[PDB]
Amino acid sequence: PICLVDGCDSDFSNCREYHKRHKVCDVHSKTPVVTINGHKQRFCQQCSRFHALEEFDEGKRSCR
Amino acid sequence: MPICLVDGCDSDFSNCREYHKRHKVCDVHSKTPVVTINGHKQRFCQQCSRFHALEEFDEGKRSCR
Amino acid sequence: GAPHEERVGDMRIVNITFSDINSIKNFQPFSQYFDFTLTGPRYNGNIAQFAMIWKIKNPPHNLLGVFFDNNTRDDEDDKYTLEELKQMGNGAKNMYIFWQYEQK
Amino acid sequence: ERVGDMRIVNITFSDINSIKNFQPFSQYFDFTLTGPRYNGNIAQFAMIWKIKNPPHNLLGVFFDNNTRDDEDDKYTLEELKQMGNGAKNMYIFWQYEQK
Ligand SMILES: [Zn+2]
Ligand SMILES: [Zn+2]
Ligand SMILES: [Zn+2]
Ligand SMILES: [Zn+2]
Repeated sequence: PICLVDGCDSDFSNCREYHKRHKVCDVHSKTPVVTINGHKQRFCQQCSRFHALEEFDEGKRSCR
Repeated sequence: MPICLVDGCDSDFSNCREYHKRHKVCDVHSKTPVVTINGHKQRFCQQCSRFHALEEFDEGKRSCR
Repeated sequence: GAPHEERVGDMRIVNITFSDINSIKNFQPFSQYFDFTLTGPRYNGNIAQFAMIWKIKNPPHNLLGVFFDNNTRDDEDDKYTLEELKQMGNGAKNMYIFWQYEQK
Repeated sequence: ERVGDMRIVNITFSDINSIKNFQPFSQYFDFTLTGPRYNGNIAQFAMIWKIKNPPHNLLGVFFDNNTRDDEDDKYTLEELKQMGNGAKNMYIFWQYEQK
């Protein structure tokens, strides 16, 4: 439906059900740093959920 | 209707499959080298799943030439 | 055929997998050769409706049947294993082997 | 058949609709997508990444564990066989044909 990222300007026209179901657009699913409610997060590839940026080491796509 | 065309065959089709019912031959007579249908000598051709006269088969063959 | 498919001479071996035997009842054009009243996987000695009736010997537990698409072969219960049947196409160009899916 | 500790499992189906009764595969497929896809992770509808230059009758690729680079039209089927990244099984789904 919508992306949880602050002020995200994405229509889910060019996104797959995977993205829609996990509330993240295609761009922000890989963006290394995004903000949700003002807090730095990253969309974990392993979990398919956002976590606080502190749960990741440097550039890792997935949490530690 | 399970039937065997072979003269005198009173098979109950106990050992027979749908294949045998559909082709009007019991399991025994589907393989017998020589059977009689209405007094005529025949063999149940494996390739065709039909009876033919014996002259359509070569020496001891399950299927017509 | 697919890149991984085994061949014996000129006969392609096609392994098709199903959720269970009842899915094959809807699989045209092969369902017409099965005999769904029978227990244990069968192979066909010839081409005809319901022709898959001969009991495969010592079959793998998830094997559901074997269909040769042409020609004839010896037609007996509990005589030939699956591996031996792969040598008995006798001119068939495709040997379809039907399997029940299983995880391990 | 095997790359490292990963088994390559080719599975051939009667039709694509049949996959819907296969678990665990059905939850990872997205039947609205055109062209065979692979998953970069484990999640509902995760098989979304377009396999590059796919062979005739390939329906999809499912890696049963771990994560991998996740991009459209970048990796061929042969390249994906090197990308298990710890998965124990790579399932390759095919549409049967009569030759
Ligand atoms: Zn977004
Ligand atoms: Zn995570
Ligand atoms: Zn009889
Ligand atoms: Zn004949």
